[PDB]
Amino acid sequence: IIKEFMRFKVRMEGSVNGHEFEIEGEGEGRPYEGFQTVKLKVTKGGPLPFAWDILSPQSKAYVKHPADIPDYLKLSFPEGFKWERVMNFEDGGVVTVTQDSSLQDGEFIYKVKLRGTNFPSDGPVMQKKTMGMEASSERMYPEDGALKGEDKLRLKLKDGGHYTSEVKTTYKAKKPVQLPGAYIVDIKLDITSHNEDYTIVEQYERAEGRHS
Repeated sequence: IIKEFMRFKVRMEGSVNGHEFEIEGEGEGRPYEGFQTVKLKVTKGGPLPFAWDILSPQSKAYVKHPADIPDYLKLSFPEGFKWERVMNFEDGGVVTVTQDSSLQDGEFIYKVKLRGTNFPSDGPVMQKKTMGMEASSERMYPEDGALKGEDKLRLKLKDGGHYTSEVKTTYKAKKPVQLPGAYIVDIKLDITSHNEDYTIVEQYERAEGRHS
């Protein structure tokens, strides 16, 4: 069902500090090799009056797993999985995300709903002072019959130093599938291209699981 090459289609409905938008995208990659690319367009409420980098992390079927760590999110398909995310930014900004992943007609289908609130109007998010994020290591652990990740995402500030978020995510297969033990996923998300007002953006992600 999950081929060595897979396309996906994504739709996001979102608001950030009350600004409503829609995003449509098309992605592709090699699920077993742990890389993928995606192209997004802001179809409604563009240009976005806030930093793209808060939306960049909103595709876990494309993580490279060694043979001895069960690839829980791949084993969910074809029915697929849901994920729920809370991002607690250092200046009090909050992002909540829910996501449905499924497999239709040989491609992944992603539906995302996002709410950001409480970003300071003078902060780096509403003032677009971020230039992408550092590589991260998401700590994965099973709990309550689901897979959980925690990370600390480090957004790059133009003038030097970082703007940080605590991120907790829950990934749950729609049908009981084998959960792994606790492990680590090294991730690098790159914005590879964008038009001037970030209404069109291209992103490259690499993700590899490994033991602690």
